[PDB]
Amino acid sequence: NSEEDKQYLIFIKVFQQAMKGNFAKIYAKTEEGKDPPIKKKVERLRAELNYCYDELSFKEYLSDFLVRGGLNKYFNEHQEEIALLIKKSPWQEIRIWSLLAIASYKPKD
Amino acid sequence: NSEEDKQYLIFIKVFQQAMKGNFAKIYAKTEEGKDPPIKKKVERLRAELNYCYDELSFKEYLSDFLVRGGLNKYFNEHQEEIALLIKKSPWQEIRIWSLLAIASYKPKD
Amino acid sequence: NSEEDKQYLIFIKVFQQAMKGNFAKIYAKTEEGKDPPIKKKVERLRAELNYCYDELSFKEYLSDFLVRGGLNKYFNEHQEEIALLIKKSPWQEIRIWSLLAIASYKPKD
Amino acid sequence: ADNLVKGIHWWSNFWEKLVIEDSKEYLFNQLFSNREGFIIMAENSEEDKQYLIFIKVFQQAMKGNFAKIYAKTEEGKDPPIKKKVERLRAELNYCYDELSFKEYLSDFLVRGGLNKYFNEHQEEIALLIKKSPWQEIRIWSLLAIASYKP
Amino acid sequence: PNYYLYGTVLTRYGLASLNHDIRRGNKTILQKGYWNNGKIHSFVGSSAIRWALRFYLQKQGYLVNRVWDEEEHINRLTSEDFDPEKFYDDDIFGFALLPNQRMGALGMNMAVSLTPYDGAVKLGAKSGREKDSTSLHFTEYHATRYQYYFGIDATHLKDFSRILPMIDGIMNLPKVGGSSNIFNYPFCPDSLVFQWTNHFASYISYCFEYCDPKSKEAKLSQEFIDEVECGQIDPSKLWIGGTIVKDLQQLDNFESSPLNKAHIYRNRNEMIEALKTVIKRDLGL
Amino acid sequence: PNYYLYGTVLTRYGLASLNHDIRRGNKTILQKGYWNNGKIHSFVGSSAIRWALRFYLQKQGYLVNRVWDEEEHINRLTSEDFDPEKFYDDDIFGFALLPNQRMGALGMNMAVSLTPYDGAVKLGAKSGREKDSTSLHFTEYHATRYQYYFGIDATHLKDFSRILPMIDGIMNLPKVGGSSNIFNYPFCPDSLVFQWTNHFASYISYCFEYCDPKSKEAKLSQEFIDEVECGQIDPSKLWIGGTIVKDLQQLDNFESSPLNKAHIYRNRNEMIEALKTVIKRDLGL
Amino acid sequence: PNYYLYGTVLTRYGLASLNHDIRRGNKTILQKGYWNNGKIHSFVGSSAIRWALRFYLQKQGYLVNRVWDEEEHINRLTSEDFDPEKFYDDDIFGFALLTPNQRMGALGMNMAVSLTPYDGAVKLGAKSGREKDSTSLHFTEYHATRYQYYFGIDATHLKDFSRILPMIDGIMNLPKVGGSSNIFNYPFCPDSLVFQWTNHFASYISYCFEYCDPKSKEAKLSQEFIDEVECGQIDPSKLWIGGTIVKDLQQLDNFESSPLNKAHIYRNRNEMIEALKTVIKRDLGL
Repeated sequence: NSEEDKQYLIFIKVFQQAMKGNFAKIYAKTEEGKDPPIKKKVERLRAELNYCYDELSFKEYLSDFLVRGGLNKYFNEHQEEIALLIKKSPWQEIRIWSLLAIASYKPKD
Repeated sequence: NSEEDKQYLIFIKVFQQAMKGNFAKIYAKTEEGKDPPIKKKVERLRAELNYCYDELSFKEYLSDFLVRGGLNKYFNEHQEEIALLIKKSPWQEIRIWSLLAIASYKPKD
Repeated sequence: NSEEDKQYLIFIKVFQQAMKGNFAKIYAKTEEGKDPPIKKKVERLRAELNYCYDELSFKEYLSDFLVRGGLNKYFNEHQEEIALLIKKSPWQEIRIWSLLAIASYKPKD
Repeated sequence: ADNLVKGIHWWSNFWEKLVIEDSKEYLFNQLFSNREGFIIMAENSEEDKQYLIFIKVFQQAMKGNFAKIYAKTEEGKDPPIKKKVERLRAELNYCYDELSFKEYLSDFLVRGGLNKYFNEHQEEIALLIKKSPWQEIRIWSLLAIASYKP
Repeated sequence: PNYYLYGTVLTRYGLASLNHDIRRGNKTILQKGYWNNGKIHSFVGSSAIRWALRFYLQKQGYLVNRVWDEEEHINRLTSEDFDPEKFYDDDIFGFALLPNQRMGALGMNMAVSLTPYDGAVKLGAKSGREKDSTSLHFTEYHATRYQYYFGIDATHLKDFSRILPMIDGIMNLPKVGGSSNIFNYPFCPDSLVFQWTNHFASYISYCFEYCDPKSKEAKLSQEFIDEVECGQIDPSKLWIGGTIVKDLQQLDNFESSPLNKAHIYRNRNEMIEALKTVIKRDLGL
Repeated sequence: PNYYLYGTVLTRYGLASLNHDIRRGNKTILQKGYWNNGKIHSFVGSSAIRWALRFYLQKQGYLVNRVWDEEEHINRLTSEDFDPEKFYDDDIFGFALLPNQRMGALGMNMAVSLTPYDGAVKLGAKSGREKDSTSLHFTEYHATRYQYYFGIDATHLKDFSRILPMIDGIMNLPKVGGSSNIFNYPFCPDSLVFQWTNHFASYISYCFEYCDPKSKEAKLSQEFIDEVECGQIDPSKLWIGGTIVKDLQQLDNFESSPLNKAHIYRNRNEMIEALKTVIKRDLGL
Repeated sequence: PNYYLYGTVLTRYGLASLNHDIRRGNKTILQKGYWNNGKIHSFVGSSAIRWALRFYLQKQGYLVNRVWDEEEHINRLTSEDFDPEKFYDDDIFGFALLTPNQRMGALGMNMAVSLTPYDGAVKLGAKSGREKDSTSLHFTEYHATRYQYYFGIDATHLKDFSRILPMIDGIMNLPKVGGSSNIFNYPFCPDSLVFQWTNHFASYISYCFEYCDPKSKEAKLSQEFIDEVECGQIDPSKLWIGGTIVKDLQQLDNFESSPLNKAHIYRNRNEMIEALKTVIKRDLGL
C-alpha cells in the first residue's frame, strides 16, 4: 500500500545492509585483541551525516557509503525505484530516512 | 487494542529507550562534579521539542535524538511499523507522543 | 515517463554493462586457484571515481571506462541520448549516478 | 435520583448539568458544596478508575509546576499560586480543538517533572489520552484543578 | 394547478460568525451541531434568512406590515390587524398574533455549513493599558460555504405576482444576521439548484458536498446526480446555475447524461430570468 | 437610492507578526487557521483594521468620540452620549453601551495570508549575562501578502460625505496593531478590486488568490475572472487598480475580454480619484 | 504636521554569521526561512540592529538610559523610571517596564533579509591539537551575501524633534551588529540607500533592492519599484537614493526621460545624508 512507502522501507533496508557491509569491513580490518571500533564508527557516521550543505554534499556521501557497503541484495531487487528515489526527493528527507536506518539496523544485530 | 494503539505504544517505548541512552551518555561523559545535569537536560529537551516549527525540523531533531540514543530494542523488534508511523503521521502528533513518552519516563531502579 | 529519468536509467544500465565487460576481462586475466580481485577492483573503481577535479578529469575517465568495458549494447542503441546526457549536466551529478550504478550492478549476477 | 430510578449510572452527565448547562452555577455551586460527594460516587464508579488515575497524574504535574514556581519565587515576595491556578483554568478553557489541547496537556505534564503515577500506569494513561475525546480530558483536567488539595 | 418552487442554495467562501448561540464565559460560541458523517457543522438559522427577506421587501418599497426602524433597532406594526391581501410579509411569511394566523407560503430550512467545523477561534481585546473585566474576549468563527433549503407554494400566495420579489430577494439577499463588524460574510448565492414542478416530491434538498474536508471546492452530491440519472426528477423541471455549472460541464460523458437536457446556465441572472419567464407563463402573470 | 462599496485589497510583501494569539510558551503564537486547500494560513484581525482606520481619522482633524492618547496608552471619550450626527467615529464604526447602538457603516472581514504559514519562528535574547526568565523568548513571523474584504453601506452614513475619509484612510492606512518595533509591516495596499453598485449582491470576496507556495506573484484568480466573463459583475461597476494591472494587461485575449472595459488604472491614485468623482456625482455631494 | 521617514538600506557584500539561531549541535545555524521564490534566505534579527543603534548613541556621547558596560557585558540603567524627555534611547526605541511606563517607539524596523539565497557555507573549527575533548570540534555556518532591511520613523512622535538627526548618523555609521565578529567581521555600514521622507503612512518601498542572480553581487533595483516610480506614485521629490546603486541607475537607458531622474539621487552617501538632514530641519523648524 502506497508504493512510495514501500520504496522508503526498502531504502531503509538498503542502507542497513550497506552499513552491515561496512561493519564487516571494519571488523576485518581490526587485528590483535584491540576492540573493533563500532560505537566510534557509528558516532562518526552520524556526525558526518549531520554535516552536509545541500545536493552534491551528502548525496556524494550517500552514494559513497552505499558503495562501501558492497553487495546489497535489497538494492539488487529494485533498481529503478531506488535510483529514482535517490536522484529525486529533497536531500533532507533522505537524511531523515538514513538516520532512521541508523537506528533501525540494530534489529539485525 | 487496535493496531494504531500498539504502534503508538512502541513509539513511546522507543523514545523512552532513546532517552535512556542519551542520559547514560550524559552520566558517563560528565561523571565529574556532585551530579551531572539531568533535570536541566530534560528541560532543554522539552524546549528543543517545543522549538520545532514544521515537520522537517522536528523530524530532523527526532531522528538525531533516536540515533544519539543508541541500540533501541523496541525499535529493533519493529522496523517497518514504526518507520511508517514516523513518516506518515503528522509531525505534531509525533510531538505529543514524544512529550508523553518524556513525561512517562520510568527511572531505572 | 519523465524522459530525463529515462536517460538516467539507461546511463545506469550502460555503466553496469561496461563494468560487466571489465569484470569479464579481469576474470579472463586471472588463472588457477587465486581469488580474482573483484572487491578490490570495486574499491579501486570507487577510489578512481572519487579522485577527480572537474570537467576533463572524470570525463576522460568515464570515456576510458566505457571503452575498456567493451561493446555496450545499450550504448549502441542509445548513442545520442547517452552522449548528450554526458556532455550536459554537472559532472558531480554524473559521478553520483555512476556511484549508484556501481552499487547497482549486483543483480546482473 | 433520576438516574438511579433509571438504573443507569448516576454519573450520567453531572458536569454537563453542573457547568455546561449551569453557567449560572446554580447547581455548580452545589457541586462546590458537594464536590466530595461527586467524587465519592465517582469512586464507586469502577470505570472512573482510569480517570481517577489521570486525576492523580495531573495533580502531581501541577504539584511539580507549583514547586518550580516556589523555587522561582523571590524571598519576601508572595508567590501568585492563585493567579497561576486562574491562568491554568483560562488556558485550558482557551483550547479549541484536539491538537492544541493535547499540545498544552503534554507540555504541562512534561513541565511537571517526574510523575510516579504516570510511570506506574504508563500504558493505561497513554491510551486514555490517545482515545478519549479532548473535551472529556479537558473536563477531567478542570476537575483535577478544582479538586487539588495538598 | 398546484405549482411549487424548491431550491437548495450555496453561498460563497468566507469567514462567518453569523449565528452565535448562548455564550459561555468569555468565548462567544457560534451555534453548531452534527450533520453528515457525524462531524460537527455550523448552522445559521432559517429565521435569520426570513428576516433578511423581510428586510429586502421593506427596502425595495413593497408594503410590508412589519417596518424595521434601523436607527431605533425596533420593529413596528403598520396595522394591528394582519391583512395578507395587502401586505407582502403577511402574505408570504405568515403571522400569529395570539383571522388570526396564516400558514405562510415560504417554508425555509436551516443554513448548514458545507465543511465541518474544526473549532477555530479568534481573540479580541480592548485596546489601552486601562484594562477591565470587559478587556479581552474570544469570538468563534468558521470559514465555510453555507447551504440552506427552502420551499414555497405558488398557489398558497394570496397574490401570485408576489413570487417574483421573493425570488429577486433570494438572488439579492441582504445581510443575514451576524457580526458584520469583524466577520462580514456575504450570503449572496453563487450556485443554485431550483425545481419548479406541479408534484410536491422534492429531491434537491442539500444536494451539495465537499471534495475535501477542508477546502473550497463545492461539488455536486453523488446522490442528486444519480437520482437524475435513474429517471425521476425530470430534467425539464430542473434549474441549476452558478459556479457548479463549470464542474458539471467538466464531468465526463456530460453530453450523454440526462443532466445535459436540464436548464443549466453559467450566469445566475440568465437562469433566474428564464425561470421567472417560465413562472409568469405558468401562473398567467 | 441604496449604494454599497465592496472591495478586497492586497497588502505588500514583507514579514508579519501583527496578530499574536495567546503566547503559548515563549512563542508569541501568530494567529492562524485553516483556509483554502486545507493549509494553515496566518490571520490579521479585522478589528485591527478598524482600529487603524479609527486612528487615521483621529490623526487628521475629523472629530471622533474615542481619542487615543498615544502617551498614556488609554482611550478617552469626549462625550459619553454617542452622537453619530457629529462624530465621524460613531457615524462610521458604531457603538454599544451595555441608546441607539447604531449599526456601523463599515463591515470588515479578517485579513488572510495569501500564502500558507510553515513555521516562520524567530529567536529573542536580552543582551548578555544576568539572565532571568525573561531572557529567552520566541516570536513568529510570516513573509507573505495579506488580503481582506470590506464593505460599506453608503446610504447608512449619517453624513454622506464621510465615505471620502475612509477611502483616503484605506489608501493610507497607518500602522496596523502588531509588533512594529521588530516587524514593521506597512499595510498600504498594492492591488485593489473595488465595486460600486446599487444592489446588495456582493461578489468580489477574497478573489486575490495565487497559492504557488512560497512566492509573491499574487495572481488575481480563476473564479473571479470567470464570473466577469459570464456576464454578472458588469465591468462598468468594477474598479481594478494596482500592480495586479500589470499582470492583467499581459493576459492573452485581454482586449476582447469583458474585463477590458472595466475601470482599470495601473496607478492607484488615479483610480481612487475616479472612484471619488463617481461617488460624489452619484450621492450629490 | 505628521512626517514619516521610510527607507530601505542594503549592506555591503561579505561573509556574515550574525544570526545564530538555536545551535542544534556543533553547527551554529543562521536564522533562516523561506523569503522569495521558495528559496531559503538568511535573516538578521532587527533587534540586533536596534541594539547596534543603541550602542552607537551610547558611544558618541549623548544620554542613554541603558548603558552597555562593555567589560562585564551587563546592562545598567541610569534611572529606573524611564524618562523619554531626557534619555535618547527611551525617547527613540521605547521601553516596557512591567510618566507612562510604556513607550511606543519612534523607530520601527524590519528584519534584515539576505539578497542571496543561502545554500551551504558551513565552516569547521578545531581547537589547537592533542588532548581533544568534547569542545574540540565545532562547525560555524556563514553566508556570502548582501543584507537589506527596512525601517521607518515618525519624527512627530519623538519627544524632541532634534533626536531624528543622531539616528540617521547611527544608521550610516552603524557599529558591529551582534554576531561572531571575532572570526566573521561583517561591516554593516550602508553602501546603497533608498530613503523616502513624506507626510503620509504609505511607504511602498519596503524591500526595493533585489537582484537574485544566486551567488553574485550585482545588487540591482527591483523592477516593481521602478515601475511604481514611473507610475507617478511615490513622488520623486520625496525620494532619496544614494550609494553604489546610483551608478547602475545612471547606466540605465532613457534614464533622463524616466521620472527617476527627477528624484534626489546622489552617488556619494554623505552628501545625500546632508541634503536629507537639511530638508528635515527645514520642514521641522530646527
